[PDB]
Amino acid sequence: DSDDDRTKEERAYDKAKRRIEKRRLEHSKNVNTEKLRAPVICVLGHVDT
Amino acid sequence: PVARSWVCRKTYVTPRRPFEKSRLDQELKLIGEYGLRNKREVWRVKFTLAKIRKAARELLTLDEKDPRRLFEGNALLRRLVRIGVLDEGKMKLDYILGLKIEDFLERRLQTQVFKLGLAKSIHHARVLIRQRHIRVRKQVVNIPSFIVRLDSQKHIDFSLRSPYGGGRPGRVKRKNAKKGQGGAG
Amino acid sequence: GKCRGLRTARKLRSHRRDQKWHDKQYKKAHLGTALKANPFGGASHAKGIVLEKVGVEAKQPNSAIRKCVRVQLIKNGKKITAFVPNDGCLNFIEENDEVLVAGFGRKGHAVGDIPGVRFKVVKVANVSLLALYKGKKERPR
Amino acid sequence: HGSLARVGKVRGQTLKVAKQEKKKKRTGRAKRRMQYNRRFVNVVPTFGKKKGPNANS
Amino acid sequence: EGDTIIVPGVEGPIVTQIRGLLLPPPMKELRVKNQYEKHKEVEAAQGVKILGKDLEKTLAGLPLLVAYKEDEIPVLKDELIHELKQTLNAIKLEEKGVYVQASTLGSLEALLEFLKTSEVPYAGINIGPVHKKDVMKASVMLEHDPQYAVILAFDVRIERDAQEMADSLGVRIFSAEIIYHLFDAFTKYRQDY
Amino acid sequence: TVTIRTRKFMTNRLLQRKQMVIDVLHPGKATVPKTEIREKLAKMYKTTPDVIFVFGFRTHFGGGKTTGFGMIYDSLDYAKKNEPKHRLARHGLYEKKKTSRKQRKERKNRMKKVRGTAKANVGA
RNA sequence: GACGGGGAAUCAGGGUUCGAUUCCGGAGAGGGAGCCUGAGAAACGGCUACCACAUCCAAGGAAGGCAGCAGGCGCGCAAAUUACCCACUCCCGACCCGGGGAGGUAGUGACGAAAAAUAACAAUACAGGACUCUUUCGAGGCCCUGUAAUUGGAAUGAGUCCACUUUAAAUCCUUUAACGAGGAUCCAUUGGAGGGCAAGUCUGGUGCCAGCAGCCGCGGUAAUUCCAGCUCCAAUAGCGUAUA
Repeated sequence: DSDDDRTKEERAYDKAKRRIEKRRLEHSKNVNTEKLRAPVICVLGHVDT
Repeated sequence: PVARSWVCRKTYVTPRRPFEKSRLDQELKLIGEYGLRNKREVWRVKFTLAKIRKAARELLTLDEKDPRRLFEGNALLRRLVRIGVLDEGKMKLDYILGLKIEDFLERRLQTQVFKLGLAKSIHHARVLIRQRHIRVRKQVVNIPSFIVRLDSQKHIDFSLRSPYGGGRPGRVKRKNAKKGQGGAG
Repeated sequence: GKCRGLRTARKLRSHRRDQKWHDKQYKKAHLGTALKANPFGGASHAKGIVLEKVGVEAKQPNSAIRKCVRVQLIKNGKKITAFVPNDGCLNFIEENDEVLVAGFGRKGHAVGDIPGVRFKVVKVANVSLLALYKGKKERPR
Repeated sequence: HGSLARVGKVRGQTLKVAKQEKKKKRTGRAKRRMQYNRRFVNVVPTFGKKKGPNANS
Repeated sequence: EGDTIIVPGVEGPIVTQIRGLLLPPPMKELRVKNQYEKHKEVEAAQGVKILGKDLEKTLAGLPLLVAYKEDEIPVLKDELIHELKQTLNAIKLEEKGVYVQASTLGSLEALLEFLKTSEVPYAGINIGPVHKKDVMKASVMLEHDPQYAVILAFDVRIERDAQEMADSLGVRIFSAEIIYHLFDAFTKYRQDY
Repeated sequence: TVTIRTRKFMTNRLLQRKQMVIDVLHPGKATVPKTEIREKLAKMYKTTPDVIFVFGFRTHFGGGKTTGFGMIYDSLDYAKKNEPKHRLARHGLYEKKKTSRKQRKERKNRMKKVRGTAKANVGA
């Protein structure tokens, strides 16, 4: 048939890439708005403060 | 201090002359005639023939009325007539030196499947052996380098699971029949 | 054999021992001076850093500019010259870079029309010159 | 010209000729079968000198 | 622990396999003398220490991707090399100059920025203790303008044999635990030379 | 159909079982599961199948020959006495404690670090 | 750049080189020195001081020696998992029952060895060879042999995936369901083509430059040796290079 590309190694990773992006995109869908993580306190200043 | 074997040996030998016209011509004639694959198999046949000839020469060096020479010569001669390279008429220790490569290569499984009368060509015989069709005495053998003996000569037949000897049809036949039934129903 | 007697064995053994010592190929491998003077130190391959790209010239019959490189060793710091083997590979080697250096194949002797070289370059920057020649690997940066 | 010490000049100024789409050469056992056929089957009784397998006269 | 991670590096992306996850006690910081504990899995919003087998060239401040799949061919790092081909703030000019060495990548980058502002080239960017190889590379540069034939080592210990070989053929190591003391020593050395 | 044949059969009065070698013949079909050999030896020797222990079944090249062992006990408690624990775990008769070796070794070392009655409470 | 031996490679006959390396014996636990206990130790996963290195320290003091199993640094041309189990083989103890990085199992693994895929068949295309004659045409070609991206059905394997089997539990192999190929894109590389030494006086580009070349030698604006294309040759899942 003539639907896909010529070789296999330049298309077999596209299924893995689409699986990764749909897995992460669904991971951006079902999210909880309460009981989140811990933030970062980020301390800056001058010498000898 | 582990429990292994570490015992192995090379079964072939590389010739001293890498480029000789007559040697390459003879080796390629043997490969084409007896359906070989490469030069390592005819080299290993040459190596085991050289080992047998060297053992026969070392046995023939010693004098007669020796129990070691008589026992080893009788064992070697009985094994060679059991394999099928000699007969009962030439039952002598000094007749071993007249044996050649084609006497060993005649006893190969591929040649015997070809010449027994169930394969078209020798390459077709090797292909039929390698795809698990030919069995000897209810044992499926899928390798062409199986040195048959004289007592197991008349038991070469297709396997019970092969379509050639009576069995289930293969993958192409079943798929084509399914396509025909789908198109006609 | 000259001393041919029944109980003459230590004379024959000592004479053959001194005449075996009085050789060149056996004496080269049984004295530590040849191994210590060898920059490889009895090793097959060696590593080194490129100092500069030099150009040496061929001998009397044929005339060309055989392009080499001055490399100082890792293990001892001896300073040798090494011939870049194939065509156009002098772009692949820059100064202060790691190279893997092997011999020509004549056991520490000059090969061909190049005077004074005994070594050749196999790899540069831990990647082979054959892959760089055939467009199979790229130099990392 | 440019210079006498130009590295890799003949590799860099030669013309680029692309590859050709050729049939897959069979490798393994049947290659020896083809070699045996072409050497010791299709031989013709000739005279004088036998030409080589790459004799493109 | 049974997965492969992809970390950005100097010679492009490098793929490793995780060995352990060292966690300090919550009372102390991460700059502690080997007081850690082992874990199999970690919770979110934590400062962990991933240790591997062969990285030895890494740039911090860049994302890492955990591949749950099998990295059978290096093409799943294409978005990561696309992310590193833009916004290269710390451009590594591998020119012919002073071999610098620091115990930390941040201190090493600060030393490189000091040399950039001081208009001094740099050759080697090795991280960790000073060995015989670094002194030997300084001995390589002891020919062909030997002005930059010194080793800049900051907040890290030199070995005994490295100093023993260094003083034999004249490689200077400015070993200092104080960065401005190291700066003043290098400036005084340059003026005296 | 599937048939089995015994080989090298012997009785053991001093260990209260019987050793045998089982030659399973299954042409066409795959290797039969061990409960089939157990119930076949049950209805072959007229015995309850709770004392039939079979193991070590390797299928020969050729599709239809399988060689394995078999233990035929005369009692259930006698089979409980002289038997490795993993076979009784396979028949669902024995259960093992699920603790890895590293935890046990670390607990042993932590109990080694302290003396007295505190060994009881240092390792839970 | 010496642990010894049983041994290993090459090998007509005699010899040459290696043996750190799973079995036997000897020696050491950074290197010297001394000792308690015990039948058996000058023991180091026992102790006491010296030197070299080195850890914590509220600075008074305290704790050490992976040439054991994993792992890290350096050294380099040069060498793997900071896994599972005591089930098998044995060993120690009060003792059928506990323990064993002794050991077994798996992972990495092209040190090396053994077997073995990358195809066969049928009809036409067009080339020969054998048979009384047609001397030379052409047919008989009923018996063939070769190769042509012409066609056609008939086979099984690598891989995916149920079960069974193995095992302490798995994994590996074997068995076995269901899918699984025509340009069977499910695509075989490494060297070489002047001689030694198997194989183009082919076609384009440079012109003692670039380069090839183990040795003879090849390049000077018609290169059988350079750089590319086609064809061919040697071995084949293997081939080339450097050192002893």
